[PDB]
Amino acid sequence: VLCFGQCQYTAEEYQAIQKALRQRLGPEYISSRMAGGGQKVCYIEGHRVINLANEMFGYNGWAHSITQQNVDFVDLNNGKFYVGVCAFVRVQLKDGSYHEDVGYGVSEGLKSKALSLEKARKEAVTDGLKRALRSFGNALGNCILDKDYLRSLNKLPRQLPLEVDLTKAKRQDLEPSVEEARYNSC
Amino acid sequence: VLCFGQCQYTAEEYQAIQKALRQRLGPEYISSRMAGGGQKVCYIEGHRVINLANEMFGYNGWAHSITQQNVDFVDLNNGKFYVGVCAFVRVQLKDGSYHEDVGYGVSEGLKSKALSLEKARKEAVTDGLKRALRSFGNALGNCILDKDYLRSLNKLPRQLPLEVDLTKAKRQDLEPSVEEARYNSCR
Amino acid sequence: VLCFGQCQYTAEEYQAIQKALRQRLGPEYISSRMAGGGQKVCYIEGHRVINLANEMFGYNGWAHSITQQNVDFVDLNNGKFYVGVCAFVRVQLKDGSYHEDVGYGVSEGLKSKALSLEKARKEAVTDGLKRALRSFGNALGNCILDKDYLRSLNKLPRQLPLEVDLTKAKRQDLEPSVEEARYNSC
Amino acid sequence: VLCFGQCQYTAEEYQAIQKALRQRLGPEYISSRMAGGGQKVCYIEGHRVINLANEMFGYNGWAHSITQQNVDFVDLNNGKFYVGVCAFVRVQLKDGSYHEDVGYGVSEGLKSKALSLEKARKEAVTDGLKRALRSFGNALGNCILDKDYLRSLNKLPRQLPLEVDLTKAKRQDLEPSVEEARYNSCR
Amino acid sequence: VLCFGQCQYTAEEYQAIQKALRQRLGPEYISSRMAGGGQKVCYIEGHRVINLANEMFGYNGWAHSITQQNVDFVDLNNGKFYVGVCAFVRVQLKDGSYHEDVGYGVSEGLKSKALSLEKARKEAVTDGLKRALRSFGNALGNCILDKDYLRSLNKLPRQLPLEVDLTKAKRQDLEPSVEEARYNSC
Amino acid sequence: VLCFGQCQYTAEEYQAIQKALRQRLGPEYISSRMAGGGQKVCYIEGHRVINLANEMFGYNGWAHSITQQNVDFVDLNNGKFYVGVCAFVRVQLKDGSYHEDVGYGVSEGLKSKALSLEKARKEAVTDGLKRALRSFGNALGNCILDKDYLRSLNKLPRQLPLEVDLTKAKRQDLEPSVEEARYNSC
Amino acid sequence: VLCFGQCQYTAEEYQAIQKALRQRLGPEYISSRMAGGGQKVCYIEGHRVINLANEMFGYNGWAHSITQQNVDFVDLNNGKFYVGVCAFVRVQLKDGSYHEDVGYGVSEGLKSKALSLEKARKEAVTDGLKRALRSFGNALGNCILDKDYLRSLNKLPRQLPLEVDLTKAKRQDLEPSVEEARYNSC
Amino acid sequence: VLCFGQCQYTAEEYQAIQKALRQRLGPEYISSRMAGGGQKVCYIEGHRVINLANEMFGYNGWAHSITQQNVDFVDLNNGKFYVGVCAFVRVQLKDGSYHEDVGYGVSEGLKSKALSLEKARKEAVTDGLKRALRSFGNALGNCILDKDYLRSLNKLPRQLPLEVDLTKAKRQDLEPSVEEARYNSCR
Amino acid sequence: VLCFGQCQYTAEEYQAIQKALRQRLGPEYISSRMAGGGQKVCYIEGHRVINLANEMFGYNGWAHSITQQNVDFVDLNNGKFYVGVCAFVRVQLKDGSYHEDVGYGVSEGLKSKALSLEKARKEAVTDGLKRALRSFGNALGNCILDKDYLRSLNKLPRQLPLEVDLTKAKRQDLEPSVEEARYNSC
Amino acid sequence: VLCFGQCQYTAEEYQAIQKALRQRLGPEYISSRMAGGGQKVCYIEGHRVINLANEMFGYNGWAHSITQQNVDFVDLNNGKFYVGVCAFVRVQLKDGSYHEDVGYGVSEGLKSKALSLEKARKEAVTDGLKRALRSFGNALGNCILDKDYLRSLNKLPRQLPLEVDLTKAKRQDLEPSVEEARYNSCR
Repeated sequence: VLCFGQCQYTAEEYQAIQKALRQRLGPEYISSRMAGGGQKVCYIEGHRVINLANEMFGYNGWAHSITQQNVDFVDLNNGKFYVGVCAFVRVQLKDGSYHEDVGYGVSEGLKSKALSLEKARKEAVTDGLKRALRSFGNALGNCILDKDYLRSLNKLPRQLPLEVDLTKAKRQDLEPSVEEARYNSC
Repeated sequence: VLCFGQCQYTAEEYQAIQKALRQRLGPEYISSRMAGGGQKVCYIEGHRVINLANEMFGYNGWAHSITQQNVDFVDLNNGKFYVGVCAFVRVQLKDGSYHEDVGYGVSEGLKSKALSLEKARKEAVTDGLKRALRSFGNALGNCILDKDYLRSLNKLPRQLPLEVDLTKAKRQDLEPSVEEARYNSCR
Repeated sequence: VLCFGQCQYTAEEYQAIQKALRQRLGPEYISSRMAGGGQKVCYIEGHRVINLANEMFGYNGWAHSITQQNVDFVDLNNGKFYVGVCAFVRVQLKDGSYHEDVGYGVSEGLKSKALSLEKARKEAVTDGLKRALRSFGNALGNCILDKDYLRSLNKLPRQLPLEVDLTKAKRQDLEPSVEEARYNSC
Repeated sequence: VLCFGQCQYTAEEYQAIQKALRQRLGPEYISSRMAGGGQKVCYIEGHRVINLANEMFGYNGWAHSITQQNVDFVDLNNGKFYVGVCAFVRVQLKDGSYHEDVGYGVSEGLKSKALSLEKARKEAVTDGLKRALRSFGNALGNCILDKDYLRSLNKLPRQLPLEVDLTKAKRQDLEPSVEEARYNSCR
Repeated sequence: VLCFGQCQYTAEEYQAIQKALRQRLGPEYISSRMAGGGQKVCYIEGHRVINLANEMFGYNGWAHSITQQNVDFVDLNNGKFYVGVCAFVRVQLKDGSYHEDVGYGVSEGLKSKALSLEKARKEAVTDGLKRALRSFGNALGNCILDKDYLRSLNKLPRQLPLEVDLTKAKRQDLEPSVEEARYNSC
Repeated sequence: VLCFGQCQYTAEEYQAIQKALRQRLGPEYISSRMAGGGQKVCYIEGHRVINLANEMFGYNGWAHSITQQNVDFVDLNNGKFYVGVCAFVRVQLKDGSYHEDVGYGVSEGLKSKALSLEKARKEAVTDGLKRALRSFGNALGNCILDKDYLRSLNKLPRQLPLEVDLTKAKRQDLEPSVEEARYNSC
Repeated sequence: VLCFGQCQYTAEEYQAIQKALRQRLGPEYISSRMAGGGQKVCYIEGHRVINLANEMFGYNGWAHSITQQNVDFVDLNNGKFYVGVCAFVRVQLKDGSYHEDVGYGVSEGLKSKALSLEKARKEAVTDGLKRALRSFGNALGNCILDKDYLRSLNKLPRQLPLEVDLTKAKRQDLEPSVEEARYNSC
Repeated sequence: VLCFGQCQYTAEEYQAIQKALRQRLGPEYISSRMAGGGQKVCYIEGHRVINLANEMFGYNGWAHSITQQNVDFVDLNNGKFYVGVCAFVRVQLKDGSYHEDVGYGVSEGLKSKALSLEKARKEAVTDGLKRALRSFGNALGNCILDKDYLRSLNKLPRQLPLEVDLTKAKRQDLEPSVEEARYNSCR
Repeated sequence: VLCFGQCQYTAEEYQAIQKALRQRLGPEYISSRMAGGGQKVCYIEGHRVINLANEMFGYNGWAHSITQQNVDFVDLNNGKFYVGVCAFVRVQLKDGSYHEDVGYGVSEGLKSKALSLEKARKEAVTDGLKRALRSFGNALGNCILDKDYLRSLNKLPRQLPLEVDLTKAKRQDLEPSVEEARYNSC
Repeated sequence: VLCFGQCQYTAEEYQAIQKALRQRLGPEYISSRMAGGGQKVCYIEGHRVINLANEMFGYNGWAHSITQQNVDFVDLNNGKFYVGVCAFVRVQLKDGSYHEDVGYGVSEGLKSKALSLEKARKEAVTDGLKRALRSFGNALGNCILDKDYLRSLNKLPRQLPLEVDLTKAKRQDLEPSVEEARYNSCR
């Protein structure tokens, strides 16, 4: 039996994933936050990257663990807390190949110590996940590091906000097709 | 024999779960807290996520462990306790794929140190479980982070509270069909 | 089944990769920083090296982990922080051969402690990845160290900035061919 | 299947590598520093040794790891930093034979502490790699320890600087032959 | 498959190596250094021992590792540094037999602390390698401990310095026969 | 495949080694030093014991490792150093039988700390090797502890120092028969 | 293949060793020290016990290791050193049965610290070996604890000192019969 | 191959050893010390127990190791040393069954520290071995704990000291039959 | 082969031991000691429990180890020592089932520290063994905790002391039937 | 071979044990001790639970180990010692299923430190064993926690103390049937 970490890719799946990972992301994926200095910084939201990984590899095709999370510092100044957190996140595919990266979470200027630590820890883990996933290819966020793609992104017309249709939204816990397939699997 | 962690998904089960994990959750699953600042924050209750995981994967299909729980601080101010707890929670499927996330629990403003620590530790574990389960797809709470989804949710008519029918509620310990199936499995 | 770390190269794949790793990189891959002293320093951007590794070995052909990251020092002087971080990065191929190198990240002159630590840690990890990948051959950046190659680059005519065509950019999460191949694999 | 560390050499490969390792290096490989004392010290640049190892053994034929790196000292004097770093580097062939050596990196007279530490750590790792590779034979740098070889090198006429032709340079990521071979190997 | 450490010697290889290891070394291998007290001390240079080990066992026939290296002391006196370093070196053959010895490196009278430490550490490792290799037989330097052999060496006529012919020297990285054999191996 | 530590002796090899280990050593092996008190002490030089082990077991027949080396003390008195070093040496045969002994190295009265430590460490390792080898039989030095054997040695006529013939000394690295057998082994 | 520790005794070898171990030792094996108090204490010299073990079990039939050696104390009084050392020695047979015992080494009244430590450590190891070997039977020294045996030894007439004939002493390293058996073993 | 610890007893050997272990020891095995209080204390000498274990199980049939030895205290009073040592001794049979006991060694009233420690350590190991061997049955010294057995011994007539005949004593190292059997077993 | 801890019980042996363990012990096994308070306390002597375990399971049928022994306290008061020792004792059967219990040893009012520690340690080990054996059933001492059983025991007449017949006592080491069975086993 | 921890239950044994574990215990098993506050507290003696476990699973059917024992505190007040001890006890069945519980032992008001520690440690281990065994079902003491069962127990008529017949008591060490079966099994 082939469990996770021991399942070799077939030729077809390898070829499809290898071609799909080279795609660059459209403007629908790129958000912009204002960092220090008044310059526009582009990023991809964490849940978008999660959806991209779940489509590229499947829900059972990728895994990630936290190898280590370290609070670098918690400092108090004028009643406000400054917190730095680093996290090392390892992403593994079902064939066993893996990438590890460091993510950093920052909380500055909050009165609550617990809120600052919560924000910085969660941000470090998510940042580590995104940076580790970038190593697989452009479609998982590597392209966002290229200055030419960022320039080409700005010349595109600004698209309207997406509308989510909640007609086919899950409304009950039961998944009958899932239940039938699982029962037949036994 | 295929124990937990070594059971590869069949094609049909993989396809059904992959399609199911992709759909978003209705307003029946979304609750709203009031965080600091007067803004409405949407969330999914822990027991709802537990039911969603138990339906999506089966009761024997998923597992979770507490890799580590750390008290960040317990502070006393004006007789009130402020407690911060972080938990690292690892969720594993029966095929061996896993996700780990950090959860945080906070207790601020209680007189009892024991009650504060209890609340913060339990909240950290539950929050870690929810964040780890979000990594599998939209149907397990990954949609709660999309701004467009929340905007579309706020425009839906406010559905009335659900009514639970307790006529078909379990009233005695014995489960006859379970016993028959288990006895048949014993050889 | 051949999982990652146990997959021996075939003759054809070995020969093609051995020839490809041997060639040098064009000016399209070389950027230039300005280190202290006013002299021009050539380097390759991290995302470019990631793309080169993903094309040379495939997305499942190489892996990298962080063996250890150590903050050498965090110092405060005149309200500015000076941070030194070292990282040991191990790159492994799917056949099991590996290289490990040390990368260093430096942050000097920032007011924020958290920003300095974040920059230095991420720089150390990326620098370690680049130095570890250089050990496989010229095409992964080993050529950036040859002075004759740098002279030949400087004698080449300067090329116009690349234009990125975002027509065939990914705009939806779903990857139909990937899903088809994965479903058939099960 | 034969993974790295368990792949025994064939007779032909053993004979070819055993004869090739015995060669001494031409003047095209030797550079010279000016160490303290006004004497000329010959060495081989790190990237040249990397190319030599990748040709002698193949890209998948050799590996190296950092067993340990230790900062011996960081000292401050007159605003200048003096840094000593040692590194232990283990080189392994695909058949499992290995050599380990100690490399040393030195940074003296820099104002920046971070720059000094960076330089010393990188030099210690590179020095360890070169010294560990010397143990396989002359063609990987052992010959540079022989005084007679250095005299013979000094008596050779000086050669012109090499010219690198960048016409046949890699200009795009894709490697079609590599992709074809990999796809054929997959299934 | 027989990897390193579990490859038994054949009868012929055993007999040839057993006879070769019993030979004593000619004057071409012996160097002399002046030690304290005004007496001549004979030794074998490290690279000569490396060549002897590579010919006796092959390049893939022997291995050595550093089990432990310890700085005994670093002392400062009159601005000069005195450094003592010990190293434990284990040499293993491809059949699994091994010898371990301690090597010592000494640096006395240098102004530089880094130079003293570098010299002493490298000397300790090389000395340990030579002492561990002596345990296999006379041809690897065990003969240099016998005083009768040293008397015979002294009574031998002095030979002229060797001349190295660099006509046949490697001038380019590529090894064609090596590449052919490796490609056929896959 | 029978690697080191898993190679059972055949009946013939066992019988020959068991008979050879039982015999005592001639005066050609016994040196004499002068210890404190003016009494003559008999010993076997380390390189002789190494040659004896290599002939008795073969070059691949025995192994030794340093289990632990401990500096008992380094003391300074009147500018002179006194160093005590203990070493635990384990000798193993190719069939897996082993003996471990403690060896001691002493350096008293030297002005150099580094030289004293070097001498004591090397002597502890060599002493441990000799004491561990004595446990196999008389021919490896166990006889030198018997008073009757020493009395018999003292009554033998003193022989002239041995002469070493350097005609058949190794003068080049190459070992053609070794190379031939090794190439055929592959 | 049956390596050391995995080699079951045959019936014949078991019976012969079981009968031989039951013998008591003659006066040729018993020496006498003069312990404090003027009473005569009987003991067997270490090399005799080593020879007895090598004949009872063969050279490859028994093994001993030092599980732990601990210096209990090193004390200085009136310029003289008093050293106590304990060693735990484990003796194993080739079938895997083992005995462990503690041996003690004592050095009292020496000016040299190094000499005292050397003597005490070596005596502790030898004493542990003898006590561990006693556990196999009378012929390995268990008889020397019986008062009746000591009385019978005392009543025995004194025997002349043994004479050692050095006619058939080993004179050269080479063992021709060993070499050919080893060569045929490969 | 059945090595030590993996060698199950046959039925015949089990029955013989089970019957033999049940026997009580005669007066020839019992010695008496004078403990504090002026009362007679019976004991079996260590070498007698060694011989009994070697006969009951064979030389290759039992093993013992020292799991741990701890010096409880070394005290100095009036120039005399008082030493307490405990040892944990584990005895194993060739089938794998084991017993562990604690032995205690005491040295009181000696001027020498080294002699006191030596005596206490050796006594602790021997006492632990005897107590661990008692757990297998009466014939290995368990019977010496029964008051009725000691009462019966005291009523037995005193026996003359044993005479050891040294006519059959080993006089030289070589064991020809042992060498023959070992050589035949070698292949 | 079935090692200890891997030997499954047959049906007949299981049934016989299961019925035998259920018996209560007669007055011949019960001793009485006076504890504090002047009340009679019933107990079974350690050697009796050892005999019961050796008959119930065989000499090779049960095993016990000391998992941990801890001195709780050694206190001095009025020149008298008070020692508390706890021991954790694990009893295992040849099929692998096990019970662990804590035993306590107490020494109060002795002037000797060594005697107090000896008594307390030995009592802790013995008490742990008895408590661990009780959990297998009544015949191994579980009955001695039942008040009704003690009431029934008190009503039995005080039987006369047992008389030991030393006619068939072991008088020499040899066990010829054991020897022949063992020899045939090889 | 099926050692302890690897022996799967058959269908018949599973069904019988599952039915037996569901029974509640009669008043013959329930003792009452007076705790602080004057209320009556019901419990089961440790030896009774040991007998119940040995009948339900067999002597070779269950095992228990002490995972950890920790002295929480030893305090001295007015010459009296107050000792708190916790023990973690793990019970395993021969199929490998296990339960672990914490047991607590308390000794308050004794003058001897040794007696207090002995009492508290032994009580902690016994209490842990009882609580761990309760997890298998009512017949092993899980019923002692139900208020309705205790009310029903209180209404039952008080039964006379049991009488133990010592006619068929064990009087000699030998077990002839056990020896016969063991000898037959030996080969």
